[PDB]
Amino acid sequence: TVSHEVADCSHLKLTQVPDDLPTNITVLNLTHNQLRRLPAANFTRYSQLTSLDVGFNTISKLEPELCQKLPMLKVLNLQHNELSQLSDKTFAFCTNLTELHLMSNSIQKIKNNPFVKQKNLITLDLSHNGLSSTKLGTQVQLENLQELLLSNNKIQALKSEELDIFANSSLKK
RNA sequence: CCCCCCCCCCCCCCCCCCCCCCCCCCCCCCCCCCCCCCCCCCCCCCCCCCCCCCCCCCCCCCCCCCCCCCCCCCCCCCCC
Ligand SMILES: *[C@@H]1O[C@H](CO)[C@@H](O[C@@H]2O[C@H](CO)[C@@H](O)[C@H](O)[C@H]2NC(C)=O)[C@H](O)[C@H]1NC(C)=O
Ligand SMILES: *[C@@H]1O[C@H](CO)[C@@H](O)[C@H](O)[C@H]1NC(C)=O
Repeated sequence: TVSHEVADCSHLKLTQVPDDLPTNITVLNLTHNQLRRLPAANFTRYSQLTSLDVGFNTISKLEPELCQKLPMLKVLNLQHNELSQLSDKTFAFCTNLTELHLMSNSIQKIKNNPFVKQKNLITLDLSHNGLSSTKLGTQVQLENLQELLLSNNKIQALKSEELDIFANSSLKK
């Protein structure tokens, strides 16, 4: 796992997050591994991560406290996992996120408000899920959102109310 | 009891590209052989023509000699 300013762990057969890395590491790439979970305790040492690419692993669920240990996290990639369920507290503490990638997670539906808390989010990706609607919330949030990816889902119609949460959003894509 | 999503490794097949290796064809150059045409040099051959030399033949010319025939002239002697 060679790392001078960015840490990469691609195809390293890793099952748990390594605990021997420089403290000032800002980028942690853990793609194509066997990470079952991402406990917050394993990320206590890393308090300066900006981008955490954990996609192409076997994560089934996360914990909100993980975002507590990463106050400066900007890019969070959860591509190709099985996080089929989300909660309103899942992304509450991740208030400085810019990119949130959730492609190919077999998510079936969005319940109440998983993205209300974050306000600086720029792009939200939800492609290759089982979503049958564009409903992502109830109130108006995602003020600064510019890109919304909803490709390869089960959406069959577009309704005005389902998009009402983007009243103050200038969707560039 | 039953699905789906990731990881490594092993493959199979179809394309692309790069390697050596070889084949066939072609090009460039050189060499060799053969054929055709042409030039140059030297030694000759045959024929024709011109000239020259030697020898010979025939004819003719000039001169000379010999013989024959013919003519003229001189001496001398007889006959009637
Ligand atoms: C973390 O590393 C992975 C693997 O290198 C990156 O994912 C993809 O890697 C493949 C193979 O090198 C590339 O062909 C893709 O282009 C990469 N994806 C993208 C979106 O470029 C992954 O991007 C890395 N993550 C970060 C945050 O750098
Ligand atoms: C955000 O949306 C609300 C409700 O529509 C509106 O009152 C408010 O003016 C919007 N904000 C901006 C900056 O336009």
